[PDB]
Amino acid sequence: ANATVKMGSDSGALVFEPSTVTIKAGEEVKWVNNKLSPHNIVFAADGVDADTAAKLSHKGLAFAAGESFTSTFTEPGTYTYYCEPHRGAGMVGKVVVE
Repeated sequence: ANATVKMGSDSGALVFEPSTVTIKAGEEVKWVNNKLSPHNIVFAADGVDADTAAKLSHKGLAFAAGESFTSTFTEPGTYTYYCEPHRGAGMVGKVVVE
């Protein structure tokens, strides 16, 4: 049920809080920009859902504290996402929607 997440943990670590979450089919995740900017949110397209309507873009960007992008999904299963410029540093995660 209706989630939110903060990109850039309160400790200044390049991770989104929560970096793993559980909502059910049709609920959302309304993530915001909070630390060691910039930040990004791109999903992997794990099944048949339009991750391309639940992610920023492999070029979208959150550079100022408080910026945001929102995502809403309904294909029962779990889908992966990450931050392009921080992928290799650990700014990667997995959402669940059922």
